[PDB]
Amino acid sequence: IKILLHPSGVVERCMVSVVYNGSALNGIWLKNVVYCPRHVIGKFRGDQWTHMVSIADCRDFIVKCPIQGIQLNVQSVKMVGALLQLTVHTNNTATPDYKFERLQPGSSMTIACAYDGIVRHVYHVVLQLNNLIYASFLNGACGSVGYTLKGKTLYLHYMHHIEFNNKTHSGTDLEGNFYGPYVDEEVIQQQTAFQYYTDNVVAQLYAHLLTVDARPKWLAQSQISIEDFNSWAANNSFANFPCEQTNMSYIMGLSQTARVPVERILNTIIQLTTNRDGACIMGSYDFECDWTPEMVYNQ
Amino acid sequence: GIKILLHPSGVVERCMVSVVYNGSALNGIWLKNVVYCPRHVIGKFRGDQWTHMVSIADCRDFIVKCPIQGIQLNVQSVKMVGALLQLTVHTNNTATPDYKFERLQPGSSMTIACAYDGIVRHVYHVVLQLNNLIYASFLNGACGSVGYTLKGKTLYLHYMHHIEFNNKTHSGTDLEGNFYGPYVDEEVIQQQTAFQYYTDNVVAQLYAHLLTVDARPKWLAQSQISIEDFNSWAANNSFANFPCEQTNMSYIMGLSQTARVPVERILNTIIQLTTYDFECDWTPEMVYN
Ligand SMILES: *C(=N)[C@H](C[C@@H]1CCNC1=O)NC(=O)[C@@H]1[C@@H]2[C@H](CN1C(=O)[C@@H](NS(C)(=O)=O)C(C)(C)C)C2(C)C
Ligand SMILES: *C(=N)[C@H](C[C@@H]1CCNC1=O)NC(=O)[C@@H]1[C@@H]2[C@H](CN1C(=O)[C@@H](NS(C)(=O)=O)C(C)(C)C)C2(C)C
Repeated sequence: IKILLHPSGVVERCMVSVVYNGSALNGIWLKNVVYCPRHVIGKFRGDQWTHMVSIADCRDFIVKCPIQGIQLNVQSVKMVGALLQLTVHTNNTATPDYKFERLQPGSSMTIACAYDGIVRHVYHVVLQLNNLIYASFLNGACGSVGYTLKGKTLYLHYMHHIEFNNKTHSGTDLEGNFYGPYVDEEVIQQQTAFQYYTDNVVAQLYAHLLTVDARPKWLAQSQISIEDFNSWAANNSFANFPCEQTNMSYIMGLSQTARVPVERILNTIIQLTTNRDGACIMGSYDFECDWTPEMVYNQ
Repeated sequence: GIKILLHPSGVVERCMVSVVYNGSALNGIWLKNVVYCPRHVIGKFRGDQWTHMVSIADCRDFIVKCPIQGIQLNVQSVKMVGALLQLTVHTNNTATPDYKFERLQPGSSMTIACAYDGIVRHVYHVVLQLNNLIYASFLNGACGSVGYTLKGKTLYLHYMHHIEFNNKTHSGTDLEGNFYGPYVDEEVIQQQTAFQYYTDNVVAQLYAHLLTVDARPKWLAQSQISIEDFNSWAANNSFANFPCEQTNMSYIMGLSQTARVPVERILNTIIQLTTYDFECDWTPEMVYN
């Protein structure tokens, strides 16, 4: 039915603010380490970072965890990828069992968008095939993390770095490596041509059949084979179906509930490109990659 | 010296099993009570045919043997996960190590344990290319071979082999059942992602050359080029933006010091050299350590 976000409680208790000679962004504080974007110390390019971090004064890092009221102190500074690993005196007692998991495109995460070390908004996002997320950030939002939760463990996937004029956003995983070829420099950077995550677009139409209307007038009458669709997809900015073989279990499940084979869904996608004419599907006027098959099937 | 390093196959060898089904012979790996093998052992199917055709496959037809342990296994249930079959068998594998199913990012290296009839016959090294293919070596009956790495006591499975394409590229899934790239286990010609050089690895191999063979060869560029200037050239010349992996800069900057050649000269050498070639088989982590 709905777009589900993971509860932001564990992340709020670990957020901190990091300020360095005027530049201010967010960090996350797990055990005795604070992870924050490296450009808090300056807007350097290429291979300048190794030297500038090595001469960075640990005393110029003013770090405070506001929801815990305590102000931290940086003992050592280490660059790990495009992130800084500020080792601090105190161990965070709120640190959960966590894991640094890299996202593959087409997966979802909750964004805990923070300012001055406090979470202000949480929203849903899916890593696109251009390795960008379509999010919402203002100045000082860098260091905001994307995360998911399985049982007790906090699965951190993302830390925010860059906004690209088209309201796309880019960052690293928590290991410090970017998604895609983007880097933390204030320049125009070439972008991958947008391509739909077909598995998720299929999940959008199925979610519509399951909660809004089981027989919409735009639902195609005829089927198209997966193979015929994949031939059309290569010329129409749709990824090869299925993008992920594991999504087929969920997609076959949704077809059984909706009593609509995925061949009708794929053919509806082809027809919609020529005649959606403003149809609102699952509450959007777009093709949305926010609905993953797993979230639609499980809920 | 500096060599291409591979991981010992012994841990993989003791879990390899043969899987035969109605005259089709593949390999599989036996972890705990589950044998993981490619699903096309039951037949050549396309699209969404797989789910139904798997559900009608009688497990008595899955003849599974462990040749090194002398065991024959009896499959009890069959589950398709992604493009892989999960055959639950009665016996637990006493040789199951601590293992993890880790997905591989392009540019990384792994060791292939090339197997036939459930026996590892060859071991060799590959690097996942940016087109999401490995350039390996497989014959009929090698599907089920695994690519892996080791850290300590843990076996990190990354790859199970499925397909060979006309231009001697090979594609498969991870151990969770999802393919690398847009390729699928169907006997048709499939479009391939255009090739792109993993620049971090091309830089690692050139440094490896300056560290063992000829320090300062004559085809080294005399002048530096900017990282930023290289990346503008790279976008038009089939090289990935540098750095491919930000964590590789630690290794690469360390290589640049002992080689006493800045990375800006390596990059400008890469540009001048452009006249499977200039390979991406050396990762900076391997050369540096
Ligand atoms: C970190 N807090 C910000 C987040 C930005 C601010 C506006 N919306 C966001 O999401 N990141 C930056 O300020 C980042 C920093 C400097 C320039 N930069 C950008 O994202 C810029 N975009 S770009 C790469 O196209 O020039 C811009 C114009 C400030 C949004 C560096 C890359 C170091
Ligand atoms: C599994 N054991 C094989 C490995 C192959 C055999 C030759 N070298 C290899 O790496 N895989 C297959 O036989 C695989 C199976 C059938 C067709 N197929 C292929 O790899 C074929 N290539 S393709 C997709 O381009 O037609 C070929 C011609 C046999 C090499 C299916 C995809 C189900």
